[PDB]
Amino acid sequence: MRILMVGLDGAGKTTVLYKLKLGEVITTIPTIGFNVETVQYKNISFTVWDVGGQDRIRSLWRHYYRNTEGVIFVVDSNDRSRIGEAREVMQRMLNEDELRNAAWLVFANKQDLPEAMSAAEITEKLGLHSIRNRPWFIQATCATSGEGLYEGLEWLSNS
Amino acid sequence: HLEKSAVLQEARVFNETPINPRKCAHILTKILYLINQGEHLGTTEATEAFFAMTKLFQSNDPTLRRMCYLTIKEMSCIAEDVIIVTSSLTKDMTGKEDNYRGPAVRALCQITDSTMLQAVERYMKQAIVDKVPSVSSSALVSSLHLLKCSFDVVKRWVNEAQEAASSDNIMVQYHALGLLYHVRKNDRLAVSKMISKFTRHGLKSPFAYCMMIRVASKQLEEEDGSRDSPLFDFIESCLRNKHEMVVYEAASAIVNLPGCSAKELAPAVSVLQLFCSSPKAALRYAAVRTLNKVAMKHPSAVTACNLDLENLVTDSNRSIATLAITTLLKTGSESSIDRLMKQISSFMSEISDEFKVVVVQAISALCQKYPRKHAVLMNFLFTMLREEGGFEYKRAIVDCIISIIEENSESKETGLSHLCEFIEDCEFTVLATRILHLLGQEGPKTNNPSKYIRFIYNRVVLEHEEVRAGAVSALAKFGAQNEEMLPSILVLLKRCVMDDDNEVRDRATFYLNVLEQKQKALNAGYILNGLTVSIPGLEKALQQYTLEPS
Amino acid sequence: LYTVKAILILDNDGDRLFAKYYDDTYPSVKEQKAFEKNIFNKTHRTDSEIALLEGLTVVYKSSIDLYFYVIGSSYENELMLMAVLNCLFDSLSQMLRKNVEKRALLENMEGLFLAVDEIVDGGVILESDPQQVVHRVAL
Repeated sequence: MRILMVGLDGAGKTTVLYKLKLGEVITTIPTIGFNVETVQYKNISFTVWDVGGQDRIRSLWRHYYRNTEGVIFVVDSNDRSRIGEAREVMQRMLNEDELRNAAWLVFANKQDLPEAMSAAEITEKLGLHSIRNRPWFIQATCATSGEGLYEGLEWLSNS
Repeated sequence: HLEKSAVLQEARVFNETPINPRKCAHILTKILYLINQGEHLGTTEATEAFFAMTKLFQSNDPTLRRMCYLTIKEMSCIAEDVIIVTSSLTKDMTGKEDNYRGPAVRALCQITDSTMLQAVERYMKQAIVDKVPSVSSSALVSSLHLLKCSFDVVKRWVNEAQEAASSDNIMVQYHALGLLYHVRKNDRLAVSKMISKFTRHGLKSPFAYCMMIRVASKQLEEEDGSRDSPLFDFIESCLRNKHEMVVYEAASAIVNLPGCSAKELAPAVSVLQLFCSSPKAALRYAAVRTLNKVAMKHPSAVTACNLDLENLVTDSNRSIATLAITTLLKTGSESSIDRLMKQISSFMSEISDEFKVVVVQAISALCQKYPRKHAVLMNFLFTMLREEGGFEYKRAIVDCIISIIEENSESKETGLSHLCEFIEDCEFTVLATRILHLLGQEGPKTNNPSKYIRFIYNRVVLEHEEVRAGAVSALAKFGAQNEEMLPSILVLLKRCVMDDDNEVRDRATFYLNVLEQKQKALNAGYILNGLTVSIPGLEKALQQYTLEPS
Repeated sequence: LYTVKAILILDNDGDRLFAKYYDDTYPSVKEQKAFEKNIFNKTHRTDSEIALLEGLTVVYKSSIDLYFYVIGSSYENELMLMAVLNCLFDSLSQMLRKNVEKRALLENMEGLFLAVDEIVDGGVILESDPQQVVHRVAL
């Protein structure tokens, strides 16, 4: 299974990936580029493309769209200023023809932080209810603990 | 072999999910083949192929890694959004094995620009110090490329670069010292410190010696602070290692511009250093030479002479014979000229085609360059006119004529006149233009102009426009300078030849009308001797020098 | 830093089976091929370790249907250049698993491309050890 994981910078995309691959919480640098890794979960081998979220790189995601079976969209639940921006990025991503049938999994992340928005709140802000054309799911996660990560891999594998 | 479009296109699958190291590596090989076989990539498909390949860097296979380095460098400039490949190259570069190490630094650094410079530095510092020549040399050449993008990053590497310099391993040293000289330079003195450190040493690295000789060739006496001598204890002034190229480079500079003076075990003022290497095989070519030497090329010239002169005469092989002429030319000088001229006379007999033109030019050219009299030069210039009769050209008419009017003019015209007896219209536009121009300009009283006129009259009929036009205008000037001449001008110009052709007519109508009709204030003014259209330098001799041993 | 101007391995016409240009003076096919034809015409049908063409020492060798080239400076000699040319012949032979002919080169176009890039790098002599090149390259 081919997976594209994106989201704004600092959402926790690489932390998620290497928690999944190494069972370890690594010390990230901003990703100017991608990381690509293969992860085994329950007889599925997920090839995850973690593509950096800062602006220059954001402009490049479209090259990773093609062949994508599922999309992990990571959100920093503690950052309320950038939630609209996330909504804007994700909405036009939903309009992409190469992403047309891909399974849509939102991770509301850093759920560990006291003022993190809830997954329900995030669902309203991102406009997730309005997707009728394909599968979507939202999952509260904490990438450092590992909470919600495998519930994500589970949902994804049931595409 | 291949089609560039199909191969550039099918590469786009990498960009999606398929990575298949075998298939992609093949497709890459094909790209390298399109360039190698000689083809030009199409930009859209190239740009697409480049973004696709970066995915392929995930799979670490030594052949796929290799394909990827050559292909990204070739496709780098005819591609967009190339920046993504830097990370992948660093990942590869730190991976231990020469296949990755050396080839990656080179591919990475080529794509790398001043922003990216910072990233490659840790990996670069690790790769430069290597006494494993691939990694270190690739990293050293890589640093040279990077001096452009950003100087400062490269400069920090001077310590790692120096560290490589201390190897006696040929590559690691050649690259290390060569690169260092370029890098650390902020003033002469800091580079000079780098050179003195290696300088006292008897290397077994010929390439390092050579690259360094060049830095060294000028007198440096500030190497590592200061020192009391231009000294180079590495062959430049020394002859610690014998090997005919290094020996030649060193010997020609040192002799009359000491990098150090002569030592019993290392001649460096005396002519010797070249000469002991001089009898040899194909190898001889460096050895046999000269250039400069104490106090002249001539005492030097005698040693080597047996070698240069026998090959030059015997070998009608182009490859040997050329080395033999260059070597003769090198052992040459003012003195040598007697000898050089007989040999060059002889040489055309071995290779005679262009080489013929060159020897008849050379014997004249050498006489002008090295004085055996200016007259003899003209006499050689006659022999050139005789032998070739057509590989003289237009530039020759101007150069021969200008040169000639220094002394030769009355003779030259006369010689020319005789020379014109040759061949009526195969002699070319140029000879006719030379006898015509000279007979016009001198206005012979040395011989009767009537032979000259009769000779030129026939040539014009069947030869090109430019000479026939030349002939009318010359005649007009010839009229203005000498009154006597006017009757011949009239028989010639009424003819369908010297006037009334095409270009010849237009010029003639003007030139004629000014002589015939008009005051000749203009005609008089116009002839100041009846000189050429331009006065250049003496073009032939340099031309001839390179042209002969080609 | 510069010794080698270019490396060419040419069929017995001077046409490009291969050339890889360690000069920036030939990138376009027309001119890369012209160069190749130029060097092959002088040097060929007189085998020695010396040729002088274009004011540059050209060192060359031959095989059954190829002539192999290093072009370098003429302030040097054949022997310095020859060390590159010997590496070029040798390394291709050991790499391809067959001596340099048009057939070996064509047989493995990839081994040939990679092997030559290790020998010369932008006109500097990167490598000159045949053994080193061959291990360094993977077919």
